[PDB]
Amino acid sequence: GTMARNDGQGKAAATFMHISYNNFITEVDNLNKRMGDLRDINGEAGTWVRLLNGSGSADGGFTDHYTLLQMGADRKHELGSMDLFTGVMATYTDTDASADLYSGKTKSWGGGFYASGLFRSGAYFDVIAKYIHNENKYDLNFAGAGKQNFRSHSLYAGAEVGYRYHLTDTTFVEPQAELVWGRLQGQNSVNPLVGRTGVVSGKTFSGKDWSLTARAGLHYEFDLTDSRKDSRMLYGVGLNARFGDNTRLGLEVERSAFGKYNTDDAINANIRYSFLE
Repeated sequence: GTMARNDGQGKAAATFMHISYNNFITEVDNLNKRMGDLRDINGEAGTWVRLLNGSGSADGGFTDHYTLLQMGADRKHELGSMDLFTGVMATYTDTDASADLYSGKTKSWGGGFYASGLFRSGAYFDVIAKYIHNENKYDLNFAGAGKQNFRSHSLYAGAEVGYRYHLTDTTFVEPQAELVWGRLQGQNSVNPLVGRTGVVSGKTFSGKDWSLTARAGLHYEFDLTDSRKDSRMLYGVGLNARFGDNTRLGLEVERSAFGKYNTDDAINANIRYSFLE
């Protein structure tokens, strides 16, 4: 009757929202994860592919897993002591999520543009704007709600800056700060905001025509459903490899602790081909 339906309605609105916010959070990236190392590339154009597979968990019995496949193309402009990459990208995501109240799958596509600036000083920025469309198909385990299909979408803007400080010829530390903001609308209009501050340190090995950089990162991250507060420490290890002049590979694994929502495991990989005209 009315009381059960109102309770149901409340649970459905909370669920729609959790899933919508989850779809946004899942897309939050950073320069190294998407693009790998962009320093000192001898090539005026590039193509890249990035894959991410990972799992998160939170309260309410929440657990999810996602796969992200992204590809992009850019041009490099050398302008004084700045290398500027301007590019475009397409994205796809498949996510499986469940909690005490629901179980289901979201399939998404999106795309956007980015500009990444790498300075001879060691400074860098990365700015991105993208669109993400989500198709959600979920069982609601409550109020005879059954199977529910609904769509959401969002606008995403991100700005990250950072600065590489060499300690020696082959080691560095790189503090970083990022802020991501969005407008999320689904069948709610909320404006999430996620921020991160952190440090990566690195050790580079090399031979005559290859290099391999081992990386360790530790970051503070906070996230707001509406610009409902959560925060966590992220811990990552990675490598970035160069083979000759044209091919790079990046790999990063990550986990978080202390969040209400955590990343329990995630492996990110990307390959970049860079080429002279």
